[PDB]
Amino acid sequence: SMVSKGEELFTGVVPILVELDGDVNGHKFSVSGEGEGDATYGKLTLKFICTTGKLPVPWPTLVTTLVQCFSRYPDHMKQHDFFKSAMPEGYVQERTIFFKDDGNYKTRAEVKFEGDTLVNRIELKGIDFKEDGNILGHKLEYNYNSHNVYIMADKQKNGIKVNFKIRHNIEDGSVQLADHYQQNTPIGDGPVLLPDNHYLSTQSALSKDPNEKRDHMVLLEFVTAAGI
Amino acid sequence: SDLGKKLLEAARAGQDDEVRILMANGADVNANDVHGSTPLHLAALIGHLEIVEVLLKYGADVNATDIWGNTPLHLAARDGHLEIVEVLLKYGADVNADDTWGSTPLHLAAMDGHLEIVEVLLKYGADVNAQDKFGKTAFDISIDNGNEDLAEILQ
Ligand SMILES: [Br-]
Repeated sequence: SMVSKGEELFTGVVPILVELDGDVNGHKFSVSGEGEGDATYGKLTLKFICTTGKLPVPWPTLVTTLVQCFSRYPDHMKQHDFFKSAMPEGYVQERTIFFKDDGNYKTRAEVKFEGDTLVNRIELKGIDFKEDGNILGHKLEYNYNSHNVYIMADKQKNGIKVNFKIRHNIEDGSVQLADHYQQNTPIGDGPVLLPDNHYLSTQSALSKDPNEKRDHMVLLEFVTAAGI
Repeated sequence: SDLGKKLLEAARAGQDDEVRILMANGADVNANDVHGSTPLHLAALIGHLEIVEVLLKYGADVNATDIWGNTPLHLAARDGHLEIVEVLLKYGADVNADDTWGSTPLHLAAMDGHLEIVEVLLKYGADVNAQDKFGKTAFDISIDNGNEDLAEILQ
């Protein structure tokens, strides 16, 4: 029913660009990604490349870091889509991700429109990772589970928060938890509707391009909102 | 393909005249993108009935499935496109197709509150006792959402 200024920008297929500057236990790296999203369908099609050489962490550990404005919201919930309604000037997304029995990532990102393209620019810092362990030791399977996340208004900070657990599969049948603590704030300074609490449901498929020499990840996703 | 990519885009963009041009110049009606989305998925998604019909006439697979388990009927039911639901069913859509979460078109239509679509799905043999993988039937969903009108016809 409602169509905000920012929602108008997602009626079609939208080109995406992702740039990430990373540092984990002192290992510098960069990732760039390209593709598109279709928020009416609820899909993402992205390819990411490590431009520095070999990725010092598993690709699956980066998926949550590397644009929830491409979620499909039902008609009756359009007024609750903070992410699209923050556009074009966009939002800051901040996370701390704790890998159990291992180190942590801290991320700061800006998601906004630059011309006609939706751009996610990320800074990432990792620390206290065991050289032995599942991350630096690259013992994660190259796959990804379906996860629901509970989106919560945070009045005091004029944004939203999300606290969720990702289960990463390990080679030998076990699982590595990553506890995500997420905070999102508009970049604009105007009045803003904070959403009622609801859920995003994400499905993800990871693959490789047959013709790509560089360390890369092809990521397809399908995302829908529910729970109002 | 190539002519296939042009067709996927024109379908999604709702450019009806372009679609007709591509079709008569021999474009692959069953082209798909990397998600397995076909032009028929895309025209059903946006609710372009004339395009849905053209594509069916030229041999579109009514039961093409994306990698997420969505058929065009899933997308039409979810988005509330009644005449498109009707035509897909008439021309052989599987009314009880399950996506990845075990959701049939009846589940999606119930979740989004689309009464007339639910009535038509039931007419075509939609299973009121089919459970998704949270163990929910469409009826259970309508009760969760507090929808008297759906609950009454889904019981
Ligand atoms: Br488009």
